[PDB]
Amino acid sequence: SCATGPRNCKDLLDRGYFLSGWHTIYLPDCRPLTVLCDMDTDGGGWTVFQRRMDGSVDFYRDWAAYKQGFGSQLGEFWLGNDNIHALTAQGSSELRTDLVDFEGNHQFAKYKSFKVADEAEKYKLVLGAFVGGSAGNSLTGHNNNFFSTKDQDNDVSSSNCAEKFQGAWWYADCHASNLNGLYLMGPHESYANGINWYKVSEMKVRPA
Ligand SMILES: [Ca+2]
Repeated sequence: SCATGPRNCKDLLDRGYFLSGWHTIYLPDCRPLTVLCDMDTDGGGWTVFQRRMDGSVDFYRDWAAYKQGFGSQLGEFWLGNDNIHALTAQGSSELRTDLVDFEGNHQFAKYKSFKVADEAEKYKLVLGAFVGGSAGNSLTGHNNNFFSTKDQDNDVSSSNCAEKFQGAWWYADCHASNLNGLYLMGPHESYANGINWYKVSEMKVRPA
């Protein structure tokens, strides 16, 4: 039960769960949640809240969908903004992004602290300093921005960033598209495949 169950993937690693995969954790209000643990990357104990790999799941979804979460444990998913808030509520948390391009090259980015506020604060992003990574720093000008979806424009642009990129994100100005954008499905031989920060994305969190 909640009293003796784990709170996140770090707890699970401590209890001797050394393989990546889906496990039950208990949120701070004791709601059980099935989450994806990354037990291999950068010491392990990461809870994965976004994963894309093939563009099979539609990410151009409304506020309610992003709030609750959507997709498949067997594939691509967004864990849900209520859930991401719950995971980053207690204590301090670190963010990691892992990316794979179409030629098999692995890249990454790491951030000191990562919090998303509750729905009353439009799931505002509270992001710490870029700690480093080969993928580069793309979430630099995103700190303090509200979350935006197609039906809820909370950006600081005259346009609807979510519509214009076709995905939901903590948009400010929208000069480029993000990890939740269109997953291009063009000829296998061309550049017009994947997403921008390109074949694979994973966003994940761990106690700092
Ligand atoms: Ca706008």
